[PDB]
Amino acid sequence: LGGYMLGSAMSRPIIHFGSDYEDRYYRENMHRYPNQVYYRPMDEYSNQNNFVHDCVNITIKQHTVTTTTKGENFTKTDVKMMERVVEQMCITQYERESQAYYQRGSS
Repeated sequence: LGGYMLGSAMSRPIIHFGSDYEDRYYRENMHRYPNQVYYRPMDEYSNQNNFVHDCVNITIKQHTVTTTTKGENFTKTDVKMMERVVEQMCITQYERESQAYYQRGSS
């Protein structure tokens, strides 16, 4: 956080971990799971891999600090699903910035 941007809630991505046990666990904890991510402007060699990668670590590292002190509790299992769910959320924002970068033209 600091030199990044924040994207408001959109839609909690659907992830598949082990089986129905974990599936229903996360699905029932979506309300306690963050739906916002932190994305940064596109740099040299515009790629979705680097964009989402850097977005995942910051998003989880950010919520675990404030959200866990705002009225939540992210444990080992919480960060696990968060990693997968945030990764998808980062891709969504990737297209959001890619639409403005592609329309920006050659500047």
